[PDB]
Amino acid sequence: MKRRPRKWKKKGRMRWKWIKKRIRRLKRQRKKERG
Amino acid sequence: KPIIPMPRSRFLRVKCIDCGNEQIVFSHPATKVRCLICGATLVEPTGGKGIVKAKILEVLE
Amino acid sequence: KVVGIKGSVSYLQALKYLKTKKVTKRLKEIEKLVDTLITLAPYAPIETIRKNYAKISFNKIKTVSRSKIGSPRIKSIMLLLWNFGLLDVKIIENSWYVRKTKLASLLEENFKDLSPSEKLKVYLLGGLLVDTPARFVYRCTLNGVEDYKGVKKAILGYLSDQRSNSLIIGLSNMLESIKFIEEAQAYSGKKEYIGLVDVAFYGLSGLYLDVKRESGKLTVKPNFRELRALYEIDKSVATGSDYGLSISKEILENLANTKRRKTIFSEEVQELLVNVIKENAISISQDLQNMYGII
Amino acid sequence: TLLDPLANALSHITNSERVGKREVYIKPASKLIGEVLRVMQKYGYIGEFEFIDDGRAGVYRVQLLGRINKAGAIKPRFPVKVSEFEKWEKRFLPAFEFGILIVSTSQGVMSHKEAIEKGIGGRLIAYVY
Amino acid sequence: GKKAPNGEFAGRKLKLKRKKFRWSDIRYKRRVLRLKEKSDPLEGAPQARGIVLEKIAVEAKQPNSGMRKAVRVQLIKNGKVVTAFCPGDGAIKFIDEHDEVIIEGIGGPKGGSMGDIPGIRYKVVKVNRVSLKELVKGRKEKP
Amino acid sequence: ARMHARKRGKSGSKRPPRTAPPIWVEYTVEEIENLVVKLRKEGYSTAMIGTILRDQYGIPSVKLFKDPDNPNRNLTITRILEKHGLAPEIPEDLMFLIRRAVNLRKHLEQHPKDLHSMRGLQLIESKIRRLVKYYKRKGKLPKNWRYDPETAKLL
RNA sequence: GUGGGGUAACGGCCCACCAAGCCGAAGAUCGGUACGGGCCGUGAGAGCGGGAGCCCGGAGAUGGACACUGAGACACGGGUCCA
RNA sequence: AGUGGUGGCCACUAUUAUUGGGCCUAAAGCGGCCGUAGCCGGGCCCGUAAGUCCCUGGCGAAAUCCCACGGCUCAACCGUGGGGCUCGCUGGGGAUACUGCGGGCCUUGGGACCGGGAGAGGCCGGGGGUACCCCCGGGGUAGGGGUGAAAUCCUAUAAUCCCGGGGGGACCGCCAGUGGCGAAGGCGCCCGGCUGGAACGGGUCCGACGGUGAGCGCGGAAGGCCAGGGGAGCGAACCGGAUUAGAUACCCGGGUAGUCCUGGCUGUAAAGGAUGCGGGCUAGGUGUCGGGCGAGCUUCGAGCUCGCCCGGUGCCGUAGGGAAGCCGUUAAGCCCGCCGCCUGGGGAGUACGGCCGCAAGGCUGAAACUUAAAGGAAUUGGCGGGGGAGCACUACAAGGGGUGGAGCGUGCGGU
Repeated sequence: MKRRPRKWKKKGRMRWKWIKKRIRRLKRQRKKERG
Repeated sequence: KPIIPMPRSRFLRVKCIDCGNEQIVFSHPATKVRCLICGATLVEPTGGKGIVKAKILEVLE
Repeated sequence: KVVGIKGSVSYLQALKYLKTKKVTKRLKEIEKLVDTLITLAPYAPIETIRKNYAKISFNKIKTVSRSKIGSPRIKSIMLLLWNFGLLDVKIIENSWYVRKTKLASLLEENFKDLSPSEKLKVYLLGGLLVDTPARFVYRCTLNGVEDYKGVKKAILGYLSDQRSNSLIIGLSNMLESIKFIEEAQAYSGKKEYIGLVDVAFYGLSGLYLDVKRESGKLTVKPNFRELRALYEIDKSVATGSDYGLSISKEILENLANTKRRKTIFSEEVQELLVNVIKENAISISQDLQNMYGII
Repeated sequence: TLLDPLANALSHITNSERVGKREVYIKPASKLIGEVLRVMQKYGYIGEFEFIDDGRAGVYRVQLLGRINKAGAIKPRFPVKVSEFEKWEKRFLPAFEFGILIVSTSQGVMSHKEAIEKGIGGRLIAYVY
Repeated sequence: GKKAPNGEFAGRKLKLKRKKFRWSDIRYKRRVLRLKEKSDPLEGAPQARGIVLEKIAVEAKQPNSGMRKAVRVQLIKNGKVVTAFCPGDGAIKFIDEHDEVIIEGIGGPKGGSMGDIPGIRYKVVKVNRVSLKELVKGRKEKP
Repeated sequence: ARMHARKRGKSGSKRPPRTAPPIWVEYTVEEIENLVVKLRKEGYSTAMIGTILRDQYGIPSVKLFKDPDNPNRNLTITRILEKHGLAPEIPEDLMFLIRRAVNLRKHLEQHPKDLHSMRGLQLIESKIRRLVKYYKRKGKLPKNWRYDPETAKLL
C-alpha cells in the first residue's frame, strides 16, 4: 500500500479509513475467486 | 571566542611539605600527584583545577 | 500438501553452477548452510524423536554475516538433504527434528579436507549411489523421463510391482507432493510451490542435468558427456536396485556416442567413494529400509 | 566536515560585508587563499590583507573597504581557453567588464583581465563584482 | 541541501537522475512510447473517410441547454465506430443516412471535446467529397 | 564525537602554539626517553604515559622536543617505544576497542534481551572495522589480518 | 593454448587435443525501437526534436536457397529449386 | 494571391531546471540507524606531468552557413576570395597554479585514554507499596446499582455497607515540570549485580583514519497471527435493558479474542518538528537541565545567590526570507557535500507481473478514459444545539385583561 495524504481532506469524500477497508475487501474476494 | 585558542591550564613549580622536593605539576591533573621521595599526595585531580596541597613556588605558562 | 514450500521457487537453480567451477555467493551460502545442518544433526543410533533427534531453531541459523536466511530456504535445503538420504528429518507440530544418517558421518568423515564444492558434490553422489528416491528419479531419467507425468507413471508401476516395501514411504511422499502441485506445475503458469519432484530434479541439475521452466513445468534434460562418468561409476558399484526401469535404447546409444569425460573428482576420491559404500552397503541399505521402508 | 577553504572564505567575506563589519578573520588559511587575496587587492577591492601564524593552519586578516557587491567561488573549476572567455563573463558579472574573475593558469593565480593580454587559458576559480 | 551532485566527475549520476525524472514528465512519456499512436482510432490521421450509420444528438453540459446534433460513423479504414459532431445551422438535414463522409479532429484542449459539448472528438468536413461549410452556406450541392 | 551521536559537544583541549620546548624545563632529551621506557616496562600505554609525564613530571609535550636521531621528525612517545623494542604491534587505540568488544560480547551472551547493548556493539565493531581498513591502507597491519571474534578471544 | 586444415589474405573461419575461460550492477542477456553521417526545424542561446527530400558510407531484387561464367556477382533487363 | 480548419515538431515553460525549479501548511524527505561500491574530502614541502593550459605538423571530403567582390535588372542562384562545426584523432615542444600518482612533514577534523559529576540508558535477581477483585468469619436490616429519566441487573439461602483473616492478577499515584535520558519507537516504586552512551576539564595517544550513501544489515508503538501458559480490571465480536419514525450507535447491564508471561512471525501509524544528514558565515535579549570556572552568602551539605564558557532544551526579536500563515543561530537566510522524492486533478495506490509472509497483509506499480480546476495562505460579511458583554415588550420574568365555546359584522382561503 502506497498512500497520498492529500486524500484525507474530507471535502466530499468518505473517511479514508473506511475506503481503505472496503478496497481491501474487494481485493480479498478477487484473489479468492482466482485462488 | 578568540581567533586563536589559548590553553587555560598552567603549570606550577611546587615545593613539597615533607621532604622538600621541588617539582613541576600540571594545573589540571588527572591522577593523584605523588612526590618522588616521600610519596605523599600533592595535587588532587578534581572536575576543574587540581587541589594543590603542597606550597606553590611559581606559576609557569 | 505435505510440503508446501512457497516463496523460494528459484532458490535451487544455483546448484547447476556446481556442475562447472563457477563460484557465486549463493553457492557459498548453500555450502555453509548444508555444512551447518549436518554439523547440527547428531548421529544417535516417536520416543526416539525429541530424545535423540535435534529440534531446529529457524531464527538461530545465521550466515557468517550476522544476517539471517529465509525460513523457506532452510526448509528447502533440509528437505533436499533428506531427499538424498543424508539427514533423517521428522515433522511435528511446529518443529523439525533432524538426525545424522549413516551415510552421513561417513561421507562426512572420509572427506573432511576437500573443497566445499567437492564436499557437496561427493555428498550428492554418495546419496545417489544408494537406493534413495533420488536414485529412483535418476533411473526415471535414464528411462527418458523429462516430466512429472513420466515419473508419476513410473513410480505407480513400481509401487504396483510388489517389491516396493524398501522405499514405500518416501515414494508415497513423492506421489503426494506430485498431487496438489500438478495444478501449479501444469495447469497454472504461476507455480509458487516447489514439489518433491522439483527438488529431485534439482540436485541432479547439480550433477548432470539442466532444468527449464515452462509455465509451471520443470522440463528436464541430461547431458550424455557428464552422464557417462557417473553411469560408469554406478555400474562399477552396483549397490542399488534397478526398480524395474530399463535404460532406453536412445539414451543407451547416446551414452555410447559421446567420448569419455573427466572422472568428476580425482581418482583417489573416486576409489574412496567406491570402497566406502562397497564395504558398508548392508548397513546404509538397512538404514534406508528403516528410513523410507515400512519394516 | 569542511571541504573547500576558498568558497567558505569568499562566502565569509560576502556575508560579513553585507552587515558591513571592518575586520574579517578567515580561519582555514592556505597558500592559494593568499594568492587569491593578492588579486582583488591589486584592484583595490579590499584594504590590507595579512597572514597570522596561528599554530594550526594560520588565519587571514582582511580589512574591508566596502567595495564588493558579491564575491563567490565558482566550484566546478571549469577549464576555459582564451577565445571563448566571454561566454563565462555573461554568467558571473553584471555588465560589460564589470568586476573580475580569478583563473589558475600555468603561471599562477591571477586576475582574468591580465590573462587576456598574457593569452593564457586555465580553470576558473572564483569571481567578484 | 545543495542540489546534487555538482561534481566535476559526476557526469554519470547527473545524467541518470535527469533521464529518470524525465519519465515523471507526461508528454514525453506520451511521445516516446507512442501510445497516442497505439490508442488512436484514427492512427495519427488528421482526416478519415467513413460511412454514417445513424444520427444522434446530445445534451449540452449545464448550464448550457440545447440539442447538439451529430452522427455515428464507422470508419472504412479499420472499422472502429465513433461519434462525429456536425456543425452548421440545420446541417443535420443535409447529412443523410449511409453517407461517405470526411471526418477530422475537433481541436479542443489536448484535442479533447471542444468547448461545451462533452465526449465528442471529431467534426465533419466533406460529405460525399463536398465541403460541408459551403453547404451550410448553400453555395454547392450534394451529388 | 559526532560520527554516531551527532552531538557537537567539545570537551577537547587546547595546546599553546609553541615551537620550541619551554625554557623552564630541566630534563634533557635523553632523560625523557629513560623515563618513558621506565613507565612502559611497567606496562603503561602511551596515552597514560603522557598523562603521567605531564601530570607529575610536568613536561608539556614530548612533541615539543626534536628527535636526536632524526632532524626532521618531532619526538613522540610511540617513536621512543619503537626505538627500544617496546612499541606494540597492534596499536593501543584499536587494542582497547578489541578488548571492550570482547567483554561486551560476553555481557550480551549472558543477556540476550538487551538490544541497546546490541546496537552499541553494532557501532563499536564498525569503529574497529573502519580503523582496520585504515591500517590496511597504511600497512601497519598485515594484509591478510582480519578481526575475527574467535581469534579476538585469544587477543 | 598446442598442432593442423581452407582462404587472395591473418583470424575457431574450420578440425583433433589441451585447459576453464569470456561477459555482467559503470546495465551483460533478453526485448522494444531504428540504416549511420554531412545535415535539417525551432530557439537569444544552454538546448529539444528529426535523419524522406542533395552527397558519402551500409544493405536489398516477392520470402527463401544455390551454383556456373567472369579481374570484379551468388549477378534488376544472366541461370537453377520450394512456396 | 493569398487566406481559413486540422494533425506532427520547437518556443512560450525556470511545466525537465548544467546554465536554472521545488519538497513545514499547495503533488513531493522513506519512522530510525549502520554500512559496501560510487561521489565529495584538512594544512605544508619535494617529485611526476595523466588531466589542465599555450605553441606547432598531419587530419575532419564535397554540399550547406557567414561576409566582400563580380555575372545574370536586381534578387534567389552561380563563381573568386576570407572564415565556422562532432571537428571528438594523432606527432612534437613549453609551463606546473589546481586535480591526479609517488615520498616526506603537522595537528585543527575524526578516532583513542584519564579525573570527578549528571540522566524514567538497557538486561537480570531480591524486597515492597497503594488500589482493585474473589473467598472465609463476625454485625446489619431492606436495599443496592445505574440514568435525562428509568429499565436490565445483584439482593432476604442476609445484598450494599463496617470490621477481622486467606488467595489472586495488574500497576508502581503525588513528587513530575515548559525536567532528564535515548538513534527512533520509547523509557519512572526501592535495593543489589552486569552492560551502553554522552557532557564537562585535560589533546595525554593515532595522524585526515572524514561526510554522504545506490545495493546490504539491524533493531523498531498499538493491533493481528502461531505454540504453551495465564486471565484482577477493562473490553473488539456477541447477548440483554433502554432511546428513537428507524438503533445495527451513542447510554446502561453482561460478555469471548485481546490486553499479561515464554518462544516466533507480522514491518505497520497524523512513527509529525508534516522540516534528510556534515561543515562554515550572519543583531541581540531572555530560564531552566548537565559539566567547568570566577566571586559573595554559607548553621559549611554546589547548601544558597550573581557573571562567564561549553552541550542540549523554549520564548521574544534586528536584518533577511517567504504568496502569506510564519521562520528568523536549535533557520524555512548565504555558500560548500551526497542520496530520496515531486512534474494539473481523478481513475489509483487500482490492474497485471515480481518478491516477501503461516494468514491477514507488506515492498514495487501502470495504462485506457474523463474533467477546469484540484489545491494553499489570507481579508470582509453570514451562521454556530461556541464563548463573553450589553439590551429589550411585534420576548419572557410578576401581575391584569382576553381569543379558541355561541351567534353576528367586516374582508380573506376554498365552491
